[PDB]
Amino acid sequence: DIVLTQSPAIMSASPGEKVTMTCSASSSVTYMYWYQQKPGSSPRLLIYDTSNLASGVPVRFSGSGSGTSYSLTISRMEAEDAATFYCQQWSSYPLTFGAGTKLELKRADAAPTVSIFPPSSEQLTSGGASVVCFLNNFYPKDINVKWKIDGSERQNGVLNSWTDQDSKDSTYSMSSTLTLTKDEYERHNSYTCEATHKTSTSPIVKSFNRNE
Amino acid sequence: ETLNDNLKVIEKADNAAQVKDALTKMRAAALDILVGQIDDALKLANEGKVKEAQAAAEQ
Amino acid sequence: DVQLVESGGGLVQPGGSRKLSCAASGFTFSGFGMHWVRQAPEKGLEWVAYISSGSSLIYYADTVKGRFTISRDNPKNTLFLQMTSLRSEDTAMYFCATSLYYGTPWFAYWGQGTLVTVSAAKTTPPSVYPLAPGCGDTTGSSVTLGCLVKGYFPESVTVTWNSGSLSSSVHTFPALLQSGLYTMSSSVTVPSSTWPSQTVTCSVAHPASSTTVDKKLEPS
Amino acid sequence: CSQKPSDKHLDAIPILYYIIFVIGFLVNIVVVTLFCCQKGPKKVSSIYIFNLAVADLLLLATLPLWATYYSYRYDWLFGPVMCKVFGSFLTLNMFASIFFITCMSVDRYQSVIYPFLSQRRNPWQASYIVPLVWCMACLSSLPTFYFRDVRTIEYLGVNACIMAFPPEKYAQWAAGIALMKNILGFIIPLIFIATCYFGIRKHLLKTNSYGKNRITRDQVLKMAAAVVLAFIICWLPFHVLTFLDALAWMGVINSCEVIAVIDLALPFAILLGFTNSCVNPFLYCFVGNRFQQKLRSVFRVPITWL
Amino acid sequence: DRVYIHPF
Repeated sequence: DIVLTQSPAIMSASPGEKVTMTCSASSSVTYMYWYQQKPGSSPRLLIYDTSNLASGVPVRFSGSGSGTSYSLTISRMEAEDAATFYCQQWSSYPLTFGAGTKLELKRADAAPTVSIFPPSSEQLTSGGASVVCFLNNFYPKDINVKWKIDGSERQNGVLNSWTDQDSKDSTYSMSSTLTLTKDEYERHNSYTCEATHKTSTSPIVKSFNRNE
Repeated sequence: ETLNDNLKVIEKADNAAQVKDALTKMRAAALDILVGQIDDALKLANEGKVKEAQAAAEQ
Repeated sequence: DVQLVESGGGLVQPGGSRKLSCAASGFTFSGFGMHWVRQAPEKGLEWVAYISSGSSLIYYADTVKGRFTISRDNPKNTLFLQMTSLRSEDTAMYFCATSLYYGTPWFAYWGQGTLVTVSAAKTTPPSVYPLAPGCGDTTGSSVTLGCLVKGYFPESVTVTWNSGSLSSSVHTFPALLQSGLYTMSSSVTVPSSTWPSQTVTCSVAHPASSTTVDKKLEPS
Repeated sequence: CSQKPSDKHLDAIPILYYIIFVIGFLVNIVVVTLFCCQKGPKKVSSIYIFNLAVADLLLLATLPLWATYYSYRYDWLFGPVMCKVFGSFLTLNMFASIFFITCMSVDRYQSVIYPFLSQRRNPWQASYIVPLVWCMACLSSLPTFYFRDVRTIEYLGVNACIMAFPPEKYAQWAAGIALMKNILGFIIPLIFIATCYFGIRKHLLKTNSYGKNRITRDQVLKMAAAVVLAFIICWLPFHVLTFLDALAWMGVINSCEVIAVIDLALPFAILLGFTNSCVNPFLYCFVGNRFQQKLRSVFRVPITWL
Repeated sequence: DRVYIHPF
C-alpha cells in the first residue's frame, strides 16, 4: 500500500557527469532497493538494503536515503549505464515498485536521415496504400513530421513510431506511415514527407511522384 | 589513520551529533573533492537523518 | 552460475487459467525463497507473489491475492504460478526472481521471462509488405530498406534481417495498435555493395500464430 | 561492515548434523541395549550411565529435525507445536545430560571418599534421584518451553522456529536467558565437575602411591581428567559464544563483525555440544574391562543361535 | 529485527 514516486521521469546525462535520481515513499519504509533494466533484457540488482552495493555492481553506483526519501547516484556517467532505473520498497509485504526513471545518454545533435518509400504493389492490390517515411539516426527525440499530398497537408491517417536510444550511436529513429485508400491514392501525383528538426532551420524534405 | 577512526565513528555512532563531530574532525584533517563531500555529509548530520548521514560518511 | 527459465506464456481469453513454470539450476534450490514479478507492456515492474523454501510463508500482491496460487516443487527444482480468472490488466511479462539469500525481498538473479496476453481477439498472422526505394531514387554510399508488418495479433513479432546485413544498422519500430491489430516496421541500412547486388530478405516471425513470412526486397 | 553477512556455511551444517546423528544414535543405542534388557543393572553408577545414555539418545534423535531445519535455511515445515515440543525437548535433554554428568562426578567423589558403601547403595535412593534430576532439567527447560515458538520473519520471508520473546523487550530477555544458559548449563556443572575431579585425584594420589597400584591409579586419574576435558572441550565454545551474544544483546559490544562471527559460529558450537552427548558413551560405558568381553558375547549371540 | 533462530 506504499506508493513509490521517482524523480525525474526522464533525464539526459553526458558521460562523466554525476547522476542523481530520487525515490519518495508515502510512508516510512524500512529498506529500499535499486534495479537497472535495459530495453530487452531482464533487470539487474544495483543496490540492496538502501546503501549496500550489490555483488558485481561497479563502484560508481551508490544508494542512499532513509525514512521516506531515497536516492541513487552515479559518480561518473558511462555509456553502459543508460537504462531505466527502478526503486522497490520493503517495510511489510506486499512489495511495491517505483514508476521508473529513464536515464538517457546525452549526445551531440544530429540531423535525421530521411528516406521515403511508396506503397508496395502487393498492398496496393490489397486495397490500401501506405507511404512510409523513415527518419533515422538523429538526436534529440524532438522532431515534427508533415505529409503533403500534391502540396496539401494531410493530418488524418498517420501513425508514427519512435524507437529508444540506439545503443550503437546514441541516436533515435522514427517511422511515419501515411495510410490511404487505393482510390484516393490513384488520383494524386506527388507525395511528400517533411521533417522539421532542431538541427536545421528548414525542414528536411523527401518526396516522390508516380510519374517515374 | 585519523580518517580511519572517524570512519569507524559513523558505524559506531550513537546519534547525529557524534557524526557531526567526526565529520568536522575529518574536515580539519583534510585541511591539514573530499572537502565538498564532507561538507555535504556534515549537512546530513545537521539535518538529523542519522542513518542516512552514516551511509553518506561511509562513502 | 545461476539460471532461471520461465515458460507457459501465450494468449488466454479473459477469465481463463494458466500455470506458469520456472526451472532453476546452478544452486541448491530448496534453500531460498522465490518471487513472481510481472511487468506490463511498456510499463514498469510489479511484484506478484512470493513463496519461501519449504512453502511455509506465501505472500500475494493485493491485485493478485485470492485469484492466483503460487506453489513449489523442490524435488524437481520448479516454481509454479497458477493464474485463474485472468483480467486485461494481468497482460504482462512474468519473471521468477530470487535474492538467492534466504528468500529476502529483493531480486539478485532474474529469469528470462514469459509473456502472457489476456484478450479475446483472434490470433491473426501478420501481413508483410516490402519497402524498397522506387524508381528515381539515387543510391549513395548506403541504402535504407524497410519491412512493414501490418494487422497482426498478439504482440511479439520479430523481424530478422538475416541475409545480407545481420544487424548492421537495424531499427525495429515498436508496434502500434490500430483497429484492434498491431502494426510495426523494421528499417535496415546496408552498404551499396549488398544491394541490389546481393539478396537481402526480412523474415517476420510471429510465434503466437506460428508463422514466418520472408520478403526478398526486389528493386523497382 | 554494515553489509549483509555470509551464508556459505549453511551448505555443510545439515550433513555434519546427520553424521553426528548416525554416530551417536549407534553408540548410545549400543549402551542402552547392553543396559536395558541384558543383565547389568542394579548399580547406582550404572543407573546413572543408563539415564545419561537415554538423555543423549533422545537428544540426538532430534538431530535430523535440525538438519532439515538448516537445510531449508530456517524455514520450519513441521509447525509451531512441533517447534515448541522439539525445542523444549532438546533443551530438556541437554540439561538432563549435563546434570547427569555432574551427578556421576558427584557419585564418583562420594564413592571415593566413602570406601565402605556397597554397590546397591540404597537403590531406591537412586530411584528418587533420577526423577529429581529429570524434574530439575524440566524446570530449567521451562524458558525454552515458554518461548520456543514459530514466528514469521518478514525480512527473511521465513517462518522460523525461534525464541519468541516479547519484541518490545526482546534483546533484554535474550541476554537474560543467555546468561541463564551459561549459569545453569556451564558454570555450576563446571564447578561441580572440577571440584569433584580435584578431590578424587587428591584421595587417589594418597591411597595407591606405590607399584601396580600407581599404574591403575594413574589410569583412573586420566579417566576423570578425560571426563572434565571432554565436557570443557565440547561446551566451552558454545557457552563463550552465548556469553558474547549476551553482551551484544546488552549493547556492550555492537561491532557488526563480532556479531556476524557469533551467528556464523553458533550452529557449529551447538553441534559441538551434541558431539559431547555423542562422545560420552565412549567415555563412561565403553571403558570398563568387562565391556569388550560383553561386546564379543553380543557379537556371537546369533552364531550360537544357529 | 534480530532473533535467536538456533535450536539451543
